[PDB]
Amino acid sequence: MENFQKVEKIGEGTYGVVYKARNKLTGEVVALKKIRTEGVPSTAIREISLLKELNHPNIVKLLDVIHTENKLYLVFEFLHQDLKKFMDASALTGIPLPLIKSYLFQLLQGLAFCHSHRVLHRDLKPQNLLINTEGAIKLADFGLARAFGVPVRTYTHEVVTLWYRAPEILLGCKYYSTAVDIWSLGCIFAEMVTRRALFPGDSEIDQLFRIFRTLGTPDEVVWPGVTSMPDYKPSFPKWARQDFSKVVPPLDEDGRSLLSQMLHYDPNKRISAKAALAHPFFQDVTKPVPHLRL
Ligand SMILES: NC(=O)c1cc([N+](=O)[O-])ccc1NCc1cnccn1
Repeated sequence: MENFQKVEKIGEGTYGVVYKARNKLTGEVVALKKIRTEGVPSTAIREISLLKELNHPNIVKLLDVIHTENKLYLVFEFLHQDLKKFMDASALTGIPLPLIKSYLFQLLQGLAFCHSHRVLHRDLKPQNLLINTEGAIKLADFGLARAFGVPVRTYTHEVVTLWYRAPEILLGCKYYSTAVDIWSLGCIFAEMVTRRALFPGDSEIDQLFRIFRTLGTPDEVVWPGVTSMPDYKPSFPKWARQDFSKVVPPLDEDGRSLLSQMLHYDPNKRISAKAALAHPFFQDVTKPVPHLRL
């Protein structure tokens, strides 16, 4: 607002416009998000305010929540680049495996923390993962979807991606669990490895069928209860599961094994962030410094 001098528009998120701004008094540089209408659910403000206590090194810190004139501003710690941008910039040679592994490991520590505190992200995607020059990666917008809701776009005609959405969400399950975040992270993990989105659906049904075409159409054997879900249709085509080795080549067996557990259809069989941290894939994990051009 007036306490903050806008440095520039960082973009227009799935909620509202985001600016890079400097606190005229503290000199701190932050990310200011103008939340989209006419009242601001008091329930929403309490939820959001709880998130200010959710502090972890791999979680973008929510510094302040400012409610004024039906407008809600969220002040976040600022990071210079997101993983989507970094992946595009690394498309020619790919992100080195030690760095992919470091990033996956840090993201899982972040999820483990939020999940132990009963906070869900629900909308993880590369653009929501921020990185810095120190080799750190952080989860942005944790808990906002719950304090608010699931968008059809953003706030003003903007196609929200479904590429990282768990199948239980696509099948209409009303109660999501921490498992939805593990699914999204597995999709991101695969994308870092192959340099191409795993399931780039362009509609809810195309998203679902792209998943089915790769992991096989789910049935009662692999996913007890699936045929009774809200949007499940007996008319869904029946595709056979594809060999995992064809999915994320040339990822090694440790990596393929972890990814397979992160992409289990049954949310109850899907690996937790905590258990994933103990997976043999992280046996030689390290913290490399990325080459970022800011
Ligand atoms: N907290 C942030 O720093 C940040 C916030 C949003 N957002 O709320 O939509 C988007 C990108 C961000 N950083 C990455 C970034 C910042 N400036 C230029 C390029 N990338």
